[PDB]
Amino acid sequence: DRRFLKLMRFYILLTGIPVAIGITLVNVFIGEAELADIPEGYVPEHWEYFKHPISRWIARTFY
Amino acid sequence: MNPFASLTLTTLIILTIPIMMSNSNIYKTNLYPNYVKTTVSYAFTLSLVPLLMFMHTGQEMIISNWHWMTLQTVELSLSFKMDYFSVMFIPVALFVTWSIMEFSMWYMHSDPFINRFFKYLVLFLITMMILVTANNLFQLFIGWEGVGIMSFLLIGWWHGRTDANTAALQAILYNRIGDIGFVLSMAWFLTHSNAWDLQQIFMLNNECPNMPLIGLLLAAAGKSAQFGLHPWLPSAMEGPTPVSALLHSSTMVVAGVFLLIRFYPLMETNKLVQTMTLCLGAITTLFTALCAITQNDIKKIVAFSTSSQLGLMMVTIGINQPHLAFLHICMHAFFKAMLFMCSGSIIHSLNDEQDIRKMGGLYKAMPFTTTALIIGSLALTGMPYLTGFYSKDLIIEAVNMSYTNAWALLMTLIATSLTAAYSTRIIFFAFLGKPRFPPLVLINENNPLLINSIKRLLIGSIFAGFIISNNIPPMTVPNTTMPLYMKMTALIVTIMGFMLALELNNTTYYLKFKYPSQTYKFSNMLGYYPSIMHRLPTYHNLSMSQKSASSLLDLIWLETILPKTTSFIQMKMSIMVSNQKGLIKLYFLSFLITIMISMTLFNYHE
Amino acid sequence: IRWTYARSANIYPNFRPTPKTSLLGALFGIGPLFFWYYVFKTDRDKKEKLIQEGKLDQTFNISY
Amino acid sequence: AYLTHQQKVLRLYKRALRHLESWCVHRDKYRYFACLMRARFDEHKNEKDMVKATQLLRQAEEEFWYGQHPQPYIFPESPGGTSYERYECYKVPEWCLDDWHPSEKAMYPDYFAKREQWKRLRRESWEREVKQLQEETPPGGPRTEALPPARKEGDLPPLWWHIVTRPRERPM
Amino acid sequence: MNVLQIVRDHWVHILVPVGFVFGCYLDRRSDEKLTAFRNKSLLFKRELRPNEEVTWK
Amino acid sequence: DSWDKDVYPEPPRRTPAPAPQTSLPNPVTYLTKIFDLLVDRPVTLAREFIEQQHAKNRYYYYHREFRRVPDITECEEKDILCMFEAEMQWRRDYKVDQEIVNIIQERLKACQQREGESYRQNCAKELEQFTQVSKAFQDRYSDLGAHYSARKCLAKQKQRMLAERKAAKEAAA
Amino acid sequence: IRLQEDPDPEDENLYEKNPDSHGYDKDPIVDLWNMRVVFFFGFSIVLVLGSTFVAYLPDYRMQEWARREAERLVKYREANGLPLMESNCFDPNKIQLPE
Amino acid sequence: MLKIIIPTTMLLPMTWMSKHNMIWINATVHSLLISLISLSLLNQLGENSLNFSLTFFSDSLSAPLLVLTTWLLPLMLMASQSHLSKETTTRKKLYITMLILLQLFLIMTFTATELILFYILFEATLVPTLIIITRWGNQTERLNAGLYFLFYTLAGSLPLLVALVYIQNTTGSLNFLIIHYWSHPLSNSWSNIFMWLACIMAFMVKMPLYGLHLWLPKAHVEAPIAGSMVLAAVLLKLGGYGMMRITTILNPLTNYMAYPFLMLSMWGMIMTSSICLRQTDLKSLIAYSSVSHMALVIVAIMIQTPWSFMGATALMIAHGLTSSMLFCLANTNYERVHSRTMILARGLQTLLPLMATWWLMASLTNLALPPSINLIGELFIITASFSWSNITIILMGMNMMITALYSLYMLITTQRGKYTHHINNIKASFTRENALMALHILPLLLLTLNPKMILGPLY
Amino acid sequence: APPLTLEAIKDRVLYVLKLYDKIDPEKLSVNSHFMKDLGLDSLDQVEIIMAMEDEFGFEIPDIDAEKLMCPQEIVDYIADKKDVYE
Ligand SMILES: CCCCCCCCCCCCCCCCCC(=O)O[C@@H](COC(=O)CCCCCCCCCCCCCCC)COP(=O)(O)OC[C@H](O)CO
Repeated sequence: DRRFLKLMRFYILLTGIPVAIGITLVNVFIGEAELADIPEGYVPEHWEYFKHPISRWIARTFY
Repeated sequence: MNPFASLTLTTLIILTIPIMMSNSNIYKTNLYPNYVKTTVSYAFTLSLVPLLMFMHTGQEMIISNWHWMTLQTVELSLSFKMDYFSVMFIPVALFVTWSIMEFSMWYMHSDPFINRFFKYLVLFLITMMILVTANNLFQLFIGWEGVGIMSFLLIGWWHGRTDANTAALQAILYNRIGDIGFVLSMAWFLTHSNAWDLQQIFMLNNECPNMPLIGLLLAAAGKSAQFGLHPWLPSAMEGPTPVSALLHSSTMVVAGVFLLIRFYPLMETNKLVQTMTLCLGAITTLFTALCAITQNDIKKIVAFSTSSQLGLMMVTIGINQPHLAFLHICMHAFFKAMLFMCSGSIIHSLNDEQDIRKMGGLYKAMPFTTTALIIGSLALTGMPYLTGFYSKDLIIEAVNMSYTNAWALLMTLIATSLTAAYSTRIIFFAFLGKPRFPPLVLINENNPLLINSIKRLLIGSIFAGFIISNNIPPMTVPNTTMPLYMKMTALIVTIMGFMLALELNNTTYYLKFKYPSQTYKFSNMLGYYPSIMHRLPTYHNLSMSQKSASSLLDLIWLETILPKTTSFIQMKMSIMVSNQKGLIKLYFLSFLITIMISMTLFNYHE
Repeated sequence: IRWTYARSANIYPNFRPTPKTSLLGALFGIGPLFFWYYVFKTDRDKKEKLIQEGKLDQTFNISY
Repeated sequence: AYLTHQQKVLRLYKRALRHLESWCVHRDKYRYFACLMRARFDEHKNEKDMVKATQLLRQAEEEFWYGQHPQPYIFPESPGGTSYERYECYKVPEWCLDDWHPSEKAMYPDYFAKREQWKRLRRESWEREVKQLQEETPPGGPRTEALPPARKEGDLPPLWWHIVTRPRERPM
Repeated sequence: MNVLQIVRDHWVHILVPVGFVFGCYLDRRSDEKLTAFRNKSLLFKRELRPNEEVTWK
Repeated sequence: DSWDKDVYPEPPRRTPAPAPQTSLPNPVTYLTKIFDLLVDRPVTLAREFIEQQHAKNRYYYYHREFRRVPDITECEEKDILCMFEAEMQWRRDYKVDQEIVNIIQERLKACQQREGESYRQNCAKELEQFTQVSKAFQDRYSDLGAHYSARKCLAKQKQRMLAERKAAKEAAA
Repeated sequence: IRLQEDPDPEDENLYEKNPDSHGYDKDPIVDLWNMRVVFFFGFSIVLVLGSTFVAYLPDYRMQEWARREAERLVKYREANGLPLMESNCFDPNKIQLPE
Repeated sequence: MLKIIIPTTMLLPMTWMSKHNMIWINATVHSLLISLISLSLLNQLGENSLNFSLTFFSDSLSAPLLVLTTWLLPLMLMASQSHLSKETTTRKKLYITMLILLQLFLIMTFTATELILFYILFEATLVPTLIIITRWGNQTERLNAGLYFLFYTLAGSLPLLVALVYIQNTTGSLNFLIIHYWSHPLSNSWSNIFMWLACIMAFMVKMPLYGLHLWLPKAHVEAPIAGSMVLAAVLLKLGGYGMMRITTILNPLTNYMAYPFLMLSMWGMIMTSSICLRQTDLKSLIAYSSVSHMALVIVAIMIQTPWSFMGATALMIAHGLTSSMLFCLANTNYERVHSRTMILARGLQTLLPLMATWWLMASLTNLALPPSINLIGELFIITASFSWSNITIILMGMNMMITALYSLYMLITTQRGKYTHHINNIKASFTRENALMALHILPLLLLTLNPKMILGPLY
Repeated sequence: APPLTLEAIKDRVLYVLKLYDKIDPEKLSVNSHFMKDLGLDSLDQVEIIMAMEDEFGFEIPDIDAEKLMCPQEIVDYIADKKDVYE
């Protein structure tokens, strides 16, 4: 019973913390986007229309 | 930017840290109970400050935060509303449970799963603090169900005991029927007023809440254990003594009346529902007290005293005095928690025996526990200028000074006179008199944890009302000019309540025989409610479930209507279409029939 | 094992369409279903009349 | 088996006085009223009319079933007592120890060593146990559920394990 | 160790990834057959960018 | 703040001047001063790091502006080529109209708590604003059905002036 | 003898041979590897990593986008004294009412 | 899709052409990988359903169900590699073939663009399931269960085939897009009533309303654990997906014809939930519990309200994880005790303390406590139905009370109480059984943070 | 609570049997059946273990109580029930 709980807690953290520090890092390295009107004669990128940089990256990837 | 914004949430988030550490298992498997006690004690210290700017500044705020989900025109989001009721109820809840946590490491100094017990208490604790701090009805439903299920585990803590599960089942049962009114009030507000935030419901002037308020009343009735939906609370004793000391004193059963306090501004508009509160409140006081004074168990008497108080509590709502109801909530916390505090101390010391017939003589033997019991019992009656008189006596004076429904006024009066009766029964068969317990006496109370826990509650239950009543901003017009007899009646009714009770109690001291009384037979059997309404309806519903519902309908007819009839129809005729005798004479004769009939009457020829 | 079989399997082979089971089947069967049909339709018809004539008030009811 | 005249009245005595305690309380009363009931119990002690003795038992229980206290007093460690099955939550059966992990078993080597002595004893004693029963069982199966003792020498009593190795009432 | 042996044991692990690699190929090929009114809808009508030749592909 | 003040109009906040009478100091004031340079100042310092780091390399985003197209009132029947654009525009306006009620509801709740127990009298214009919004919403989409569509709005609406003109001709008589 | 069938087989205990067994197979080395793959690709890649993925999709249903147009629409309508949300979505000028 | 389908079918040779004992390892690893791909498809555009090709398209209703099926697929392999460990490789590999062949059919069923294409695989799930119940099922009644399960849904599904082809001859194409864009008022006439009956009864057999539910206690109980999950976690919701979709050309008629099934379902939930209180088999208890919660979804659709569908999809998927998990719970003790009678294995919390926990949130989730999706599903339907008629809360509200009574009854009778003395073949829970349950409970709580992904297309 | 060891038990037993005014203290014997050696009534014998029951704060089942007759076996019965092993 303890070993299984130890296995989950240790291993689920194995990817937990690197993503957790990653989410904070992007929030404290490049920051969040801010509102801006549509510039003249510029087509906005499909992924550019989103606030969170990870969200923008997710839009740049598969979607 | 005031601390009233961030701190009032900090005193909520810090309640969750001990829960998380248990998952990490870094939680101190040696001194976890002290970890919980100190954390709750700390949160009480944090819970102090929001009170101060409530008295000084008088500010009331509402917190809206992370948006769960946006539902068309319903923005269901996490929300915390710091109202006078919420901000006042936080410190008293933590202070009471911090004292209870102090008691637990004394009473539970031997339970092997003690760490699990403290884990449940915090989970219960955090569950109510969001129940009392809610702004949207759905989050108010978050804690409402959470406290019930948490109470289920806590009552069934001694899960080996069969009757503990049955009482645990009873608690979740009556809660569910009470819950039906909550979900009914849930849909009505969403359909008509188109929200669950308390701001919109009050804003949209739902002055015809006839059905929602009836559901709201039903929700309170199940949780606060009023007549009809109550015997779970008297039977919620299989759980350990600290459990009933925390949950079923003023920190689980109170939830029902506190719900009505939240919805007070629209409750006063309707008159039928509030009158029904006088009906339910008045009868609850008596039938609990009537079945209380004839109980030979200290824990049963104490729990019955609670249900009478909340029975008295909803009476205060019915006269459009909801703030005074909340005053009664805080004051009742200090008394009844110590009442269960005292019982837990004597029970454990006297070889975990609760039958009130086996105490006596502990007055000189147990001075401190005796002093606290005198403190609590006298507060319960309403000793002037004590924490009891600051709420109960004011309530009775306000009760008669209104358009009270005649019988409700009389019913509370006799109940409050009956309030002292079981209190005397406690002090009489307990310390006062000649002892009756087994010979080996191990009466010990000198444990520092037990002494400090009771003393902490003791000091509170003398100056609690003074501090609260003086510091609270006046939110209710008082009544100043009373005819003397009914302004004094609250004091006097307990004076006879003392007077006859001691007379009939010392009547047992008389050497002559005591005849069995049929009224006593009715009273001592909890008014026959469990013996009737718990084995008659359960049998009928469950016997219907198997004999007819699960047997006659499911696999006696439903499997017979469609499946077996079709199978039998195919069965019967497949015999008839597969039992040819192989005679070519019969075969070709049938050919003659078909060729004759086909060329004929069916008009295939044209 | 005998009890579990008796409460689950033996029930139908031992079944007999006596009028006692027949009437009790309809009484606990079609009976309640039609009874709920009557009350629900009666109220439903009562509601829709007031809605159509404009008697019922739902001015704040939007999220149906 | 059945309950003869003396057992029925003795049970009636035992249960009535316990009920009388819940009624009378205040020990001074208890001893006085016990003496009264005992006195009026003494007067009829021979009454060789067994029919009359049963007749005197009729209103005896009827009086009990009318005058019994609705909440009879029971010491907590009793059926219906407040401390009933309280510690049944913790009496884990002994056979569960066999599934302990070897590293976990290493924490208590001497006790596990003692478990081996008891285990090998129950393995040896089992054969003699069944032999005694079959060579002593009366015709037509066991008439009485009572088990026999270890009539031979150096022999364990029949069906000795579970009663002897039962979990203690206070395992904590 | 023993590349041939691990291939004999664990070579099957590639079929699903290449199937996914296959999977993306149709979605970037079947779309061409469904082009039709690409850059024809009124709502998303945008002027031809100066190096771009078509919209979404 | 970043959000527009006109969209969420917060009436001016009138604050009393602390003028105590008793000589003993206010525990509120002293504790808040302790709360000031224990939590707020470290929070302000930490945020300034974040804001200065965010402003060091700023990246922008805009808001998509879907150009309006002919709706289902001009799209000829059995022309799903134009119905799809018309249907999508109506569903897009559906969500926008849902947000309009969301905005008005938030203003309604905001005034209710802001005025405390003076809620009923101070902000009654908010209630009549929300009442008119919901009433028009009831004339609109409400009761379309689970599978709501721009066609169903046309049917529900067109049914309404049918009654309205029927009412109008009767009133004129 | 009715017939020649083996009796009921004994329910084997995976712990009896190797107490360190993870309840995944008979062979110890694959049990550890089965335990690795079920966890690693069960929680980290899908549960943990997927949760961050699913938590961080772009605007779902153009939700905040829908809110944004309301503000300017709100500011437009009340400033010029026109009811902030018209009763009929489809403009009656466009449609024709028969008879 | 031509994106998740190929990896699923390419997994079929992968199970066949693999090492002897590595079949479970390889199948489990890549099945989870398939799910990870499916997690992406969850995001949906506001109004237009996500269209991939002419044959396949996914809306915001298929996607929440689609990820569940893919995420389910590893769980049966985990839950079934215990009792089948004593079986030949060929039959072992064949079992993996049956499951993934089943999961392939659901993947192309939920995403089908054409109703006829939807029907073809909607029924095609019958064949691999019937193999699973009959072949590897461990009981005698499984033969009768297979016939009951097959004929019930097939006899209902045949009118759907006749109904669907009739729509083809009348309204041209039948894909889920043009049907919703070219909707016409179904004129109230006796023929259209029978058209309505055909277009609905097929799906309503799948999610068993009261009366047409006798195949659940037969199929689910006798089926193996891997089969037991799918017959209660996806195929019950298969009727749901069809019911949402097909209720697009039947809505001048649903209002008038909802009454007979609505009263049957509304009374059924009180009826079915009552069956639980006096049950004997744990597996039947869960199966009958599935009838009541699903019968709530029957009401959820037939009211046809934006809230009603909104709580419908939330309830079905929350139902799937919960009931599948409870079916694992029944399997764990059943393998260790070799009987399904509840009272036989009393007092199991003291022996297995983690299984006590895993059962605790299992029964708690079936309680539909807030904020667990079971609550956010049931509570949503309560409000929508209450607006439909006020007396609905009298029935469905009481159902929640009855739901609590048996849901704790199974927890109390088995886990709580004194342990059973004669049973001595109970071993410490394998890390597989515990890990299998964690992958059931954590996802359920994880979605609780964001119901936007679970609220369906009407969101 | 201190362990209720055997000698402490038997000290409590013969202390309350010698308490019985009908049982003379000087003739106390731990192994002496209450009738054939001492002389009493079974009506009195049942009263004895009721006194025992309150002495040790628990219930002696009547089926076992009737078999319980000797002061030493009195100590023996209470010892096993309270799992006293010394
Ligand atoms: C096991 C029994 C069945 C279980 C429950 C299934 C649902 C009950 C209803 C079953 C209906 C089956 C046939 C429906 C196919 C589609 C019909 C349709 O779309 O509607 C037509 C409805 O028309 C019908 O007549 C359909 C069939 C009605 C019922 C008669 C046959 C079905 C009942 C008996 C067979 C099934 C029972 C089992 C028998 C062993 C419209 O055509 P129309 O008649 O308007 O044609 C144009 C013009 O008017 C000329 O006809």
